[PDB]
This record gives sequence, C-alpha cells and structure tokens, in this order.
Amino acid sequence: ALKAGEDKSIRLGLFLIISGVVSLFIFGFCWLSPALQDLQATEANCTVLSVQQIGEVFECTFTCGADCRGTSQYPCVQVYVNNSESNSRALLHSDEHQLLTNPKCSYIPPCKRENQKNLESVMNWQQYWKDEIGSQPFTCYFNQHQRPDDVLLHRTHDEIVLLHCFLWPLVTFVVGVLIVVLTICAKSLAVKAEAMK
Amino acid sequence: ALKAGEDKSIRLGLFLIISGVVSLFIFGFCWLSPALQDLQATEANCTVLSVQQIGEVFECTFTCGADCRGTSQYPCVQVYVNNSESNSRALLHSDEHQLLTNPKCSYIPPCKRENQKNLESVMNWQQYWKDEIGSQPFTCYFNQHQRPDDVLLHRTHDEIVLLHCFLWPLVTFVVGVLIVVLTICAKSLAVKAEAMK
Amino acid sequence: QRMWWAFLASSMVTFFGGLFIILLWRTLKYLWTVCCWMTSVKDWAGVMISAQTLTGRVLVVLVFALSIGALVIYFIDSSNPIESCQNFYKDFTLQIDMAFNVFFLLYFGLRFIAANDKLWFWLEVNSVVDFFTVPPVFVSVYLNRSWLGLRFLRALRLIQFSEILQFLNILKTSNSIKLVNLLSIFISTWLTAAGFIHLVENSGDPWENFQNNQALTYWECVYLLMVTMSTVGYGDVYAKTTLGRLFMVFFILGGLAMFASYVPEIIELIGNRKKYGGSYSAVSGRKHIVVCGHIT
Amino acid sequence: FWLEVNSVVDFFTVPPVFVSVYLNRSWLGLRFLRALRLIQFSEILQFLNILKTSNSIKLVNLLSIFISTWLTAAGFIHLVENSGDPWENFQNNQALTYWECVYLLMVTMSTVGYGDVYAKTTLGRLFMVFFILGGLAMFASYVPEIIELIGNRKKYGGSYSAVSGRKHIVVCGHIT
Repeated sequence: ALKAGEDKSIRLGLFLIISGVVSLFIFGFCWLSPALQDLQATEANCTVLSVQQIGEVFECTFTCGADCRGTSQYPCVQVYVNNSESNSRALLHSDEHQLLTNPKCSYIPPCKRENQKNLESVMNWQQYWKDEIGSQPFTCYFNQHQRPDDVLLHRTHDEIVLLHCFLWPLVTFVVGVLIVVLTICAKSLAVKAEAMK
Repeated sequence: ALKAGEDKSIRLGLFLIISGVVSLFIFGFCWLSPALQDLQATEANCTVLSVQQIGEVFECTFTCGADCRGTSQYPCVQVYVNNSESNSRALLHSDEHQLLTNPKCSYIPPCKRENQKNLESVMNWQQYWKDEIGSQPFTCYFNQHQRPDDVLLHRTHDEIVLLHCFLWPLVTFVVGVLIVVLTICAKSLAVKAEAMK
Repeated sequence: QRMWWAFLASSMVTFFGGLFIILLWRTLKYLWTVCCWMTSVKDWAGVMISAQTLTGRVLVVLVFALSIGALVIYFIDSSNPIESCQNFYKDFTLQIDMAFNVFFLLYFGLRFIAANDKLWFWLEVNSVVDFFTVPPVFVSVYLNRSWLGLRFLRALRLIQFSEILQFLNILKTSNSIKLVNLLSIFISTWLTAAGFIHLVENSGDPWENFQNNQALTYWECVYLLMVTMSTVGYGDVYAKTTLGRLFMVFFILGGLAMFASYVPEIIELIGNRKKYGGSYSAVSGRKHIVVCGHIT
Repeated sequence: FWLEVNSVVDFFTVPPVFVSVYLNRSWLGLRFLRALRLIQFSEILQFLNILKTSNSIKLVNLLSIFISTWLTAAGFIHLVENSGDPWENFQNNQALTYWECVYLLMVTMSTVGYGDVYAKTTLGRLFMVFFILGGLAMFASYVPEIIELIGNRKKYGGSYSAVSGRKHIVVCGHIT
C-alpha cells in the first residue's frame, strides 16, 4: 500500500526544507563579514605618481613539486597613486592577498627557482608601470573606512562563488516544499479520485 | 584428550591467515604511493654541462654525539646536465633526500664541526665533477611527470626493503593455511586410523 | 579546468528528477479518472536469482564483494596528490572501476523493475547510495578524468554484511547476527564520516577562496575520528576549516548520545551465554544416552 | 602445551639471548614480553598464604592483568616508535623512552590525552587505534570489579582467635 511509504516522502521533504533554511543561515553568518568588507572597498580613479625600488629585499618560497620548499629573494618595488575620492597619496598593491603576504611592496613575483628570474620578473613588471605614469588613468579599489593608505587592482572575491553558494541551499528549500506539495496531492487527490471506483 | 586442545590450533591457524591478509592490505595502502612515485622516475642518460658555485651559503647541523646540535656553513655548488629523454637542461642532485633537504644546491657535505672542512669537502666533490664534464656519460634518474627540472644519482628506496616487507605477511598466511590443513588431518585421519583398534 | 560541479550534478539531477517523474506519473495516473507482457516477466527474470532462493547468492554476495572492491579503489585514489596522468589509462584505475559500476547500474535496474512500490524504492538508502556513486563514473569516463567525490559512500554497503554471513550459514544464532549488524553499522559509519571530513578539509572554506584547506590523508581522517569519538583528543590532528569544525560538532553530538548510548550491547554481550546449545553431534561408534526430568 | 601462552612468551624471550651471546651483541627486542609472567602473581600470594579469601585473589588477578597488559603495550609502542615506518626508510622515527610510552598509555587510556607525548609513526597510529578500541570496551567495561569491590564485605569473618587466659562464650540461635 502506498501510504506506508508516502510519509517517507513527507519526512524527506521536511528535511530538505529545514536543511535549506539552516544552510542559508550558516552560509549567511560566515559570508557576511568578508562580503561586507570586500564591498566596503570603493572603486575610484587613479594615476601613478612614481615607480621605484626601496632597496630592501624579501624572501619567497618556491614549490618545485611534491612538498618542495626552497626559497628565493626579490627586490621591493613600490608604486604610489593619485586618488580621485580622497585626493591624497596612496600605495598601489595588486590585490588583497598580495598586500597581505607582503604589505611593504607593490608587487610579488611568482617565486622562481633562481634569483635572476625573480629579478627579471620584477624589472619586467616595473617597466610596464614606468609607462603607465600619468598616461591613461585607471580604476582602483580603495578602503578609506579602515585602510586608507593603500589601493588594489582587484577585489578579494569573485562574485560567482558568493551567489553560487547562496542559490543552491535556497534551491534545495524550493525542492523540499515542492516535494511535500506533490505528496500532499498524491495523498489527498489520490483517495478523492480512487474512492469513486 | 586431543580434541580439547586441537581446536586451539584451528583458532591459531585462522588468526595467522587473517593476520597475513590484513597485513598485506595495510602494507599495500602505505607502500603503494611512495613505491609508485619512486618508479615513476625514469632512468635516462646524462652528461654534465658545467660545474659552478652560486655564492650563496647554507646552514647545516652537526651532531657531536648525544643530542649535540651545533651548526656550520657550506657554499652552494650547482651542476646541470644534458638529458637523453627530454633533450632539455636539468639540475643534478645526489638523491631525493638531498634534494628535499636543500633543493637549491647540487650537493650537501656531511656536516662537520668546522667551516673549513665543509669547504674542503665541497671543493673535493666539485673537482671530481669538473673532470666528469662531457667525458664518460652516466645514467641518471628523472621525473618529467611531476618534477621535470631536476635529476638524481639514485632512487629513493632500496628494493629489498619493499619486497622483504611484502613477503613475510604472505609467508605467515601460507603458514596459517598449512597449520589448519595439518590439523584437519590430525583431526579426521586420526579418528579414521584409530577407530580400527 | 576543474569542473567539479559537473560530476556532482549527475547525481543530484538523477535523484531528484527520478523522484519528480515518479511523483508526477503517480499523480497523473490518479487525475486521469478525474479527467474522465511487460508486467509478467519481472516476477522471475531477476527475482529468481536476486535473493533468498537456493542459489540466488550472486546478486547479494557478489554485489557486496564488488562494493568492497570499489571502496578499495577509492582508498587507492585517496593516496595521490589529485593530479596524476599515468595511473589513468592502460593500468587498472578508471577502467577497472567502471566494471564494478556498470554492474551496480544493471543491479539497480533489476531492483527497480522488481520494486513493489517505485516511490518507496526510489528513496530507499541503497538507491540513494547508488545515485551518488554510479552517474559520476559515467561523467568521469566521458570527460576522461578521474574524480575523488562522494565515492566513499560505498562503505554503507557493508551494512548488510550480516545477511551474507547467514546466507553462507556462517552465523546461525540471532544474537550474534544482531552483534555483527551493530558492529558493521559502527565500522561503516566511521569510514563514511571520515570520508566527509576528508573531502571537507582537503577543499577549503569557499568564503576564504578555498585557501585555508588542510592536506589530510583519508587515514589521518579515520584516525582523527577515532581519537575524537573515544574522547581522547590529542590535537596532533584536528579539523582546521570552518566546515570541518561544523562537521565535527555534528559528529560529536551525533556520535555520542545518539549513535552511541545504545542498550543492545549490554544485553547482547551475554548473548553467547543466554543460549545453551544447538544439537548433539552424534559420532558413529560411540554409545549415547539421554537424561531428563528433574535435573539439579 | 606448545601453544600455551607461557610457552609462547618463552619462545620470544629465550632463543634471541643465545643469538645475542653467539653474535656477542645485546638486543632490545621483544624482551618486554616477560611482563606477562606477572599474570600468575596471584598464585604466589596464595602459595605463600598471604591471600586466603577468593574474592581478593580475583581482585589481585585482575589488577595484575591490568599492570602486565599496560607494561606490555608500552613495550610494543616503544619498539614501534623508536624504529620508523619502513616505507619511509625508517627516517620518521621518534626517540621516546620506555617511560614516556608507559605515560602515554596512561594518559590515553584514562582518555585525558594532553598531546604533550603522542605516537608519530604510521605504525604507532595503527597500534594506538587498536589499543584504544581494545583497551576501552573490551579490556575495560568489565563487571567483576563492581561485584568484587564489596568483596571485602560480603564475607563476614574467618575463625575466632582464642587467646590464652581470657574466658570465652558462644551465642547463637535467633540473633537480632
């Protein structure tokens, strides 16, 4: 008989509903502090003031496969910009992770097996910005509410991961309520249609 | 009476069987990733391109007995080879543990109590390879599937430890099934031979 | 590209889509009366050999042994840095895995035609295990790229090992069947939970761009679950990610005080005593006597 | 007799000492197994008439089983940690003393588990998983101790120690 198994669908429906809801709350509490912080960074217009090296040298780690952990040097380039929203000098970094892994320098090369290639990479980056001094303004990301000294070329997160994370638990909530509605039909309209035989 | 003790032999037999089998699975799962990796290194033919020092200096630890932990310097020799299987330049290391303990250098001296002896050892190694430049090709171990930049003089493991590890649990499985067969005889053929008295 | 979602989607869409089309087929078969060969062979064509018949061992015993094989292949896959292309064609790898999984598909279809109710069969546990194991192997051979997804769920097939031991007449007293059933529930749950934690730790928190991942092996996760559920908790190995912490809180609250805190083991540990003998093994040649009545 | 436990203990203790004196080189192998000889200490105490009531003999038997098992397991872990995993060329060994292993077993089986000392090697982890699963819920989870802890009460006296010179009287029948 159908009824002896149909309420398993009810239980599963209910599970998918509450699971969706709880997942939305859990992903809520953990996304909101990063997401807020990463949108609190305004977008502004910028032009480079100057490009230089401070002479200080920093260490990086090169992974030559399978837990290899060698290390190499690189020189510290710094770049500073004019800022359209603060009209004060600020220091250019590529991205939030670059700033975090070295807040002293404007760039970090992809760490190579030999110092000469780190060197060459830093010069190859520097000569590009030596052409972008003044000429052809660019947009820049800027966080005067908490970190007014610096600017970035990119945001911390790609929006797809955020929205993709939020839509699926909502979709499972929708599937849950749909499943319980279909079972309510297959319970009630079934006997209403079958008792006439 | 014999029967009251003979089934202890059955239990022991059975234990030795399942122990052997389980041991084979356990040693399987933990050997296979190292063993695969160490045979994934092909053997090729090589000749040295050049021998040199990069001027960088590295630290080593000398154990002067009973948890002594002093430290000494050594200069970084590098050696590069032609490669018969990739026809591209690669860096010579003695062995996988040497590469792992310093991926920057071609050799690590056995760390001595005074810097002058580390120095002398590195020069004594270097002058040998200064004769092996081009003359008398050698075989070399090479891992283009995961670490194409480097070559080694030796494999990571000696095959005896691998095969010696696998044969004994199999032998204990064989001893187990042998013991239970002997007991099956000493149970059944015993009464078949004794009931005639 | 790392297209993880395509493998996962094949399981999600087959499970929920099959559920929908069963619910709609049923609903329309009813609403039909408001708008106002095939049925025969199913009772024997597989059912004569699926279970409980004299030689119908294969479609329970062999599917068990093959499930153990598939689980072992998942343990093999778990031993590598998830980026290897030798152990991928003309070795054993995905090509040997496929031979287990197509049998699982055929066996599932046989079960589906034999099902007395399609709905209750569709959301039965072993059906769910098959939906999250079988479709992504077909994705993996179409995309020709192996995947370390939810394949650890094959460990749940050990639940019914208790049947094999009685079909093979190894186990013949009911309390020992209950004991082995409980023990297999423990082992399969332990290996399953270790799989979830392995997956969740090796892939980081998405709100941290998956950067905070932890390189645990599956066996470090099995050990972590053991050191946790015994409440030893050394802290030499522990879960680092936020999702890992969430899973551990759930596993502690469910493993203690719901999955443990059973009474069956305290009544069944004397099970090997509360039964006193089967039948007398009458040897030939020896004389034999029965004594009964008031025995003290 | 051949596969009796004390015979097995003798086979894994005695022959390698003869090897060690023939090769004239000492060896720290499975010699900790001599701790299993403490199992029958309960006999000595009754042969020497120190213990004379059966429940105390059972108590000391269980206690000696505990102590001997603890020292034995600590020996296995000491051996397995001081010699590394063979698939890592024995490089990952850990320099525990035997007493650090005895302490580790105690801190583990009480389920305290500080993690100041713990097993590092893969074999060590395997042994600890076995020791946790066997020490709890099979070796512990005994009922004898909860019925024998009142053992020193559920027996009421041996025999009256009749001193010289003092008079003596017996009372019996309905005593309330």
